[PDB]
Amino acid sequence: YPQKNAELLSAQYGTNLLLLGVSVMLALAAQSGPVKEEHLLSFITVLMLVQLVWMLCYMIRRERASWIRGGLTMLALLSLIMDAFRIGYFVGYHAALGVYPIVHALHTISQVHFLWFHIKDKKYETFERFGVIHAVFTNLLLWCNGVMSETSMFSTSLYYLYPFNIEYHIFVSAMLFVMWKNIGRLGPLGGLVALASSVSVLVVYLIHMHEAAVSMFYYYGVAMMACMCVGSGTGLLVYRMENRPMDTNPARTLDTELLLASSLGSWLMSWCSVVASVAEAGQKSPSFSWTSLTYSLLLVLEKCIQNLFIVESLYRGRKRQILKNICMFLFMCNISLWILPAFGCRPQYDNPLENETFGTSVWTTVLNVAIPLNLFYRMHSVASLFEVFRK
Amino acid sequence: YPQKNAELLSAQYGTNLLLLGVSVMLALAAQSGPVKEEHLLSFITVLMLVQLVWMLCYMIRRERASWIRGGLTMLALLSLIMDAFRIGYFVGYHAALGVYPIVHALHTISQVHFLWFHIKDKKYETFERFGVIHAVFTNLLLWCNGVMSETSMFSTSLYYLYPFNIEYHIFVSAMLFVMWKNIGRLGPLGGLVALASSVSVLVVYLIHMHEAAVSMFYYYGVAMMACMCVGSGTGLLVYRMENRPMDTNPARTLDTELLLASSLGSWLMSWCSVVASVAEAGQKSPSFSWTSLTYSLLLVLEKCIQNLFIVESLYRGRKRQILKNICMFLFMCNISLWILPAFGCRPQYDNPLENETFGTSVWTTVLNVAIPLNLFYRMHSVASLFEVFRK
Ligand SMILES: CC(C)CCC[C@@H](C)[C@H]1CC[C@H]2[C@@H]3CC=C4C[C@@H](OC(=O)CCC(=O)O)CC[C@]4(C)[C@H]3CC[C@]12C
Ligand SMILES: CC(C)CCC[C@@H](C)[C@H]1CC[C@H]2[C@@H]3CC=C4C[C@@H](OC(=O)CCC(=O)O)CC[C@]4(C)[C@H]3CC[C@]12C
Ligand SMILES: CC(C)CCC[C@@H](C)[C@H]1CC[C@H]2[C@@H]3CC=C4C[C@@H](OC(=O)CCC(=O)O)CC[C@]4(C)[C@H]3CC[C@]12C
Ligand SMILES: CC(C)CCC[C@@H](C)[C@H]1CC[C@H]2[C@@H]3CC=C4C[C@@H](OC(=O)CCC(=O)O)CC[C@]4(C)[C@H]3CC[C@]12C
Ligand SMILES: CC(C)CCC[C@@H](C)[C@H]1CC[C@H]2[C@@H]3CC=C4C[C@@H](O)CC[C@]4(C)[C@H]3CC[C@]12C
Ligand SMILES: CC(C)CCC[C@@H](C)[C@H]1CC[C@H]2[C@@H]3CC=C4C[C@@H](O)CC[C@]4(C)[C@H]3CC[C@]12C
Ligand SMILES: CC(C)CCC[C@@H](C)[C@H]1CC[C@H]2[C@@H]3CC=C4C[C@@H](O)CC[C@]4(C)[C@H]3CC[C@]12C
Ligand SMILES: CC(C)CCC[C@@H](C)[C@H]1CC[C@H]2[C@@H]3CC=C4C[C@@H](O)CC[C@]4(C)[C@H]3CC[C@]12C
Ligand SMILES: CC(C)CCC[C@@H](C)[C@H]1CC[C@H]2[C@@H]3CC=C4C[C@@H](O)CC[C@]4(C)[C@H]3CC[C@]12C
Ligand SMILES: CC(C)CCC[C@@H](C)[C@H]1CC[C@H]2[C@@H]3CC=C4C[C@@H](O)CC[C@]4(C)[C@H]3CC[C@]12C
Ligand SMILES: C=C(C)COc1ccccc1NC(=O)c1[nH]cnc1C
Ligand SMILES: C=C(C)COc1ccccc1NC(=O)c1[nH]cnc1C
Ligand SMILES: C=C(C)COc1ccccc1NC(=O)c1[nH]cnc1C
Ligand SMILES: C=C(C)COc1ccccc1NC(=O)c1[nH]cnc1C
Repeated sequence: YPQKNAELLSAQYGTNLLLLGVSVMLALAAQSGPVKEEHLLSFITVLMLVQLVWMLCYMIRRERASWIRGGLTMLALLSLIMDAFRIGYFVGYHAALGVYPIVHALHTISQVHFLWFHIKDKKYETFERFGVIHAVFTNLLLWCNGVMSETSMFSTSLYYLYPFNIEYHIFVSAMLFVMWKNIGRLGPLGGLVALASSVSVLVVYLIHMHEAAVSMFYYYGVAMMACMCVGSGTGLLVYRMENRPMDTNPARTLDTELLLASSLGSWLMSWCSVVASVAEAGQKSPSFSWTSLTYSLLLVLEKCIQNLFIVESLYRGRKRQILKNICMFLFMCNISLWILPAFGCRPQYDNPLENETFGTSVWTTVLNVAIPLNLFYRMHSVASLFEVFRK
Repeated sequence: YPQKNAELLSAQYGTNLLLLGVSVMLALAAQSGPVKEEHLLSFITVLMLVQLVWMLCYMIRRERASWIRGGLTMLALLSLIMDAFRIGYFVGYHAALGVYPIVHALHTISQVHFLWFHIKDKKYETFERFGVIHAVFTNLLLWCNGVMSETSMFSTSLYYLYPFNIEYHIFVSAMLFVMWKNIGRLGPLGGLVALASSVSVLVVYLIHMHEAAVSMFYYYGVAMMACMCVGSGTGLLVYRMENRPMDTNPARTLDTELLLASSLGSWLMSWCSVVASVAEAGQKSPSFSWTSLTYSLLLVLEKCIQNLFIVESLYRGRKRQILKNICMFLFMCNISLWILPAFGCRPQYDNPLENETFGTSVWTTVLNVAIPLNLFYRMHSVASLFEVFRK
């Protein structure tokens, strides 16, 4: 069977799968069509079952860097803890919402065991193509279901565990698509101050009275992003002074594309905040404050300059010390900016300004898309910054 | 200035431009936010003005195949006729809706004159990068505005001219993105029967009483897509019999990717129709008919087999006659299937089944995304089929 024929048919089957899923979600979004949620959950359950059957055959036939695998395993284990909580709820409160968690837990176990023990190889190329493309778009549809459906201890625990589930499904979908295309072919002192201020702000918030806490969160974010922009810009300036060939790797290219694709969520969130801020300021209202406009423009500019710095640092006496201290300072700053959203410091959802401009559903869906991508971006940047720091 | 630095900053600026536009459209979609339509029209007017300023500088500094250019010129001239109609309306019925049509007409004139007389070149690479990426995302935002806002003779003419405007903006955006990435680097008898039946069905419909006309449209489409699937499949079978190396071009790759990206609209439309059909059939209702389910599954399968055939025909005595007659038959069938939507035979919008399942706004937006892409697909396939027919 010709290779191109399969590279094309696999892609068409996968795209049709995604568009059928999107069609069912559109029928659901209406809320007056016959299509109800349990039909979507059943569709995705069938799409997870087929993938389990495929991976089972694959493991039957197969018998006859670490940063991305450890990240996938830890996000899959958080997703599994969430599923265990959902199975416990179902058992206590007893149809499709009981059978979904169990096929989801089996799907995550099989998918971790597959990603870990996968071997690149040759006779079975159509099988691998159609199965990886099924896995990619089943994980995308699961990401979409999570983003659309999240709009005693069973309510307090999901709040903390949903971002990692959504981030797990988009991440594994990205890695599986990357695997499809290739078938058949002083700085420490500042860093510590950053970590301490982060953990403090988080404890303060989660103990909380509350408006002062969110104000403290925004002031922290603004100061942190300003000093980060300064660090990355000084790194770029030291690069521009020391004119070097700036030439030469698939891994480096994947890293660049992931680093720039993980920022779409935060950029959308920042531009929604800026649009709401200027719209409300047009009314000549007392509500307009410059700590949300500044914090959003600094979000945009900080992740732009950081992306530029990391990419220029990967494709490339006092300059060596200056780059070491800049890389360590940004390492610790990105850790400090990852700990806040991860540990429940997500105060954006209750913002009354973007809830009144965009509506509660649109704002919470934008945040559900953005905050998981933000966590991924921050920790991918931490990995890239350590890799730069070692060179 | 390093090249990568610019390839990256251009992409980040363009992505931020797109996300700011999407944020303004989200603020508009709510319908209760301060953001009203004239603010979007003004944003896009600024984004067209900046592009005109860029192209003016570019033409100042520059002094010191044909299928895709003729297609762009003819779709730009239809868009210009639409803009002339809008300027005439404004003049008769007299703020932002008057200044938008005129900057849009200037933008289309400048953009045609730019695409025609563009030269690949070297000192000014950052300028070209930032300007082509501005053009790509300004054309995308114009596509989005058209798709979202279309949801005496000034009402009858836009109905016929809007699909070509939307198709023009997505097409020119695609070509400009393709231009960005490369900076600094018997069958005739059946075919005639097809053409005659098309023109007949169209005249019948536009003269119309009406339910029989839409039924005739669906029966025509079903028979035509069945015989097309048979033709493409027989071509693929003749290929599979004659085992050939099936090896070896940038143009061929662009053609394949455009041919498969133009089908997303039709596939989404077909899967929405299938989801609505099975949802209504679940109620055990008398409305369920198999001429909409069949016509949708045939849409999906026909464009899959056609894509496969064209791609296998580009990357590659009675077999030669059989392939000539198959290519000519599909040439004329795709012309017959392009003439119906182009000349006003668009009966999908008034479908009560997908209007009740998905809602009128979601269905009309899905059709506004799909029917322009469908026209592009059909005529791109006609071009590819003639190119195959000559070899
Ligand atoms: C591989 C690439 C495309 C990245 C993955 C992203 C997609 C999976 C996204 C892109 C656009 C998304 C769609 C865009 C908007 C909608 C409409 C939304 O419903 C409404 O807006 C309801 C409208 C109403 O209020 O009536 C439901 C989700 C859906 C289908 C989204 C589902 C997920 C999609 C396909
Ligand atoms: C994952 C990477 C590769 C791409 C991310 C691109 C995002 C900018 C896209 C993808 C999904 C999109 C969302 C898909 C669906 C929705 C829900 C939609 O609102 C509803 O569905 C509510 C309807 C109602 O309340 O009646 C508003 C737009 C939004 C947030 C979309 C905004 C644009 C998003 C976030
Ligand atoms: C370069 C690639 C991404 C192709 C180009 C496609 C994008 C320009 C599309 C993909 C998803 C689209 C968005 C997905 C859904 C929405 C939500 C829609 O508003 C609602 O659904 C309102 C929700 C409600 O009812 O409350 C307005 C358009 C918007 C922002 C879309 C704008 C155009 C987007 C960004
Ligand atoms: C152009 C190529 C490269 C990609 C095409 C992908 C499409 C499948 C995406 C892009 C734009 C998306 C649309 C963007 C916005 C909308 C409008 C949205 O409905 C509303 O905004 C209505 C809100 C209301 O009525 O309150 C429903 C989903 C839909 C049609 C989205 C469905 C998925 C679409 C067609
Ligand atoms: C080892 C790696 C993967 C980290 C694991 C973190 C685990 C231990 C975390 C993640 C989410 C957490 C839960 C989130 C919230 C609640 C609800 C509260 O009323 C009791 C504690 C409980 C139930 C937490 C227990 C600890 C928990 C399960
Ligand atoms: C609604 C969302 C999806 C809008 C954004 C879609 C498009 C414009 C985005 C999505 C991801 C983006 C890519 C992500 C990363 C890279 C690698 C970088 O070295 C050059 C730019 C490039 C190649 C980007 C180009 C623009 C891009 C393709
Ligand atoms: C691997 C990483 C990402 C795991 C992160 C797990 C985080 C979210 C977990 C670890 C310990 C957890 C806390 C443990 C106990 C409590 C006390 C309880 O009364 C409220 C929830 C709260 C405050 C939990 C919140 C979530 C928490 C901070
Ligand atoms: C030369 C190429 C680009 C094709 C051009 C086609 C032109 C001539 C077509 C496209 C749309 C057409 C218009 C669409 C509908 C109407 C409204 C009707 O009440 C009078 C005729 C009028 C005003 C048409 C005149 C002819 C028209 C302008
Ligand atoms: C809502 C819409 C955008 C969903 C679809 C998005 C993704 C999955 C689609 C959009 C366009 C698609 C590409 C279009 C064309 C080609 C060239 C072909 O030789 C291999 C598949 C490939 C490379 C497709 C892969 C899947 C793809 C990237
Ligand atoms: C280059 C190609 C795509 C141009 C296509 C232009 C098409 C849409 C134009 C050409 C001539 C036009 C027709 C000319 C005259 C009339 C009679 C009028 O009472 C109703 C509109 C109607 C029936 C027009 C409909 C649109 C039309 C068919
Ligand atoms: C030991 C570890 C790296 C795990 O730390 C985590 C804990 C929870 C969630 C995610 C991650 N890690 C990541 O996401 C990561 N690391 C590098 N690249 C990515 C994408
Ligand atoms: C991190 C993300 C937002 C994931 O985005 C995706 C979503 C669905 C499918 C694929 C991808 N990512 C990619 O394909 C990619 N990223 C880098 N290099 C490639 C080839
Ligand atoms: C002489 C012509 C080709 C023009 O015919 C048209 C008329 C109206 C609208 C579009 C087109 N042509 C196309 O769209 C085309 N041709 C090849 N590739 C594409 C994308
Ligand atoms: C025909 C379309 C649906 C256009 O889709 C787009 C929309 C916005 C920007 C770019 C593209 N198309 C591409 O980038 C493309 N198509 C083929 N090869 C490339 C490199």
